Amino acid sequence: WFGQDGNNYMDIADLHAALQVAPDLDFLFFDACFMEAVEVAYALRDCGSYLISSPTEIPGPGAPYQTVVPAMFSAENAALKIASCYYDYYQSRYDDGIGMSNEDWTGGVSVGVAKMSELENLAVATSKVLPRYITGKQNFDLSGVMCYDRRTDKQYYYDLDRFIYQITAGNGDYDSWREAFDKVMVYWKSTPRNYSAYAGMFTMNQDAKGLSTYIPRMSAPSLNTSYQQTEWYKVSGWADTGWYK
Amino acid sequence: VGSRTVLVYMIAQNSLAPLASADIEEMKEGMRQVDATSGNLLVYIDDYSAPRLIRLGKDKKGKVVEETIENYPEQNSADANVMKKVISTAFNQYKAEKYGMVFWSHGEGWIPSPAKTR
Ligand SMILES: [Cl-]
Ligand code: NA
Ligand code: NA
Ligand code: NA
Ligand code: NA
Ligand code: NA
Ligand code: NA
Ligand code: NA
Ligand code: NA
Repeated sequence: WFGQDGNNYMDIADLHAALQVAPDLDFLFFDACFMEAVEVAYALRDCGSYLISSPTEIPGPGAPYQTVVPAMFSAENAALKIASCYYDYYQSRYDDGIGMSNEDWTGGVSVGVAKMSELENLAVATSKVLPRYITGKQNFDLSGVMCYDRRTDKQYYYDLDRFIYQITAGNGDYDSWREAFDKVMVYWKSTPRNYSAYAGMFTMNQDAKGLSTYIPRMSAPSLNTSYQQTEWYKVSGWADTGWYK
Repeated sequence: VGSRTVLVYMIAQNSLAPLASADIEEMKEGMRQVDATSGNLLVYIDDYSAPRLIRLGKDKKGKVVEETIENYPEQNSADANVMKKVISTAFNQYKAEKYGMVFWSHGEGWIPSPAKTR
């Protein structure tokens, strides 16, 4: 979901429905947690050109709007300039979380920009992989696959690229898929570590690409069911895996 | 025309409410080095007081000033039709060559709402 108004939270489907009255946007900047997800990118691919957020947690003080606002009004490449501004600010003050606070953020940050128009190609690419390499229903061996979710009782978001790499053992099918994915993330920068309000400073794996994905798990059948409601699920090939078929 | 309109949508009626003010002030500061004749920065802010749609324009002296576009009764800003109304008001009043939108709140990816009715 996105947005919390008291005890209300906007489902992504409802958000998409709302953005239909919006003109086509150059960028959709989510100064909010966990929004750089393939499922959000795909669901909102028709609302704009670029998705800007973090696959993991966003710092409380958020964007340096003293520099981000001018970035938003650039002639062109606003999306890239928004991201680079956001990143450069926190990397300049990065001190591996020493003396971390809202008023002095030394925990760094990670920002990615996704090209929305390539999300359909990515869904096609992914559908060629998932049923073929996920024939059974079983918890995955996810060691080495960057987890953007530092809440060990949730662990919702994993790096999509590293996950596809894992299940294909980086074979020739990965390279094919990787070609399609390379066209999606146009920006991805991160400090060596980020700050989690749940776990503290955590390492951002150097091979992470900045776009998250969900992964089914035996512990959360209700959430596996909920994932069948996403539009990405319907086109990603997950329906034809051993987890859902 | 080179003009651009950006709506910043702040669902701040939460734990981030104390942080909303700083960002808005940072926006004014950033708006200073922005051509306020062609660039339109609109801000919807719903914190611990009544929602309001404003515009961060410059006065005739160049000082960044808040311009009230519409005031709202208290409402769920995480509701689609509420967002629709604000989006409609924002962009229809300020058509431009390019557009952008900022989403300012708590986030949890694709995950369904933790509270549902049936
Ligand atoms: Cl990890
Ligand atoms: Na995410
Ligand atoms: Na800020
Ligand atoms: Na920092
Ligand atoms: Na990794
Ligand atoms: Na692609
Ligand atoms: Na997926
Ligand atoms: Na309010
Ligand atoms: Na409200």
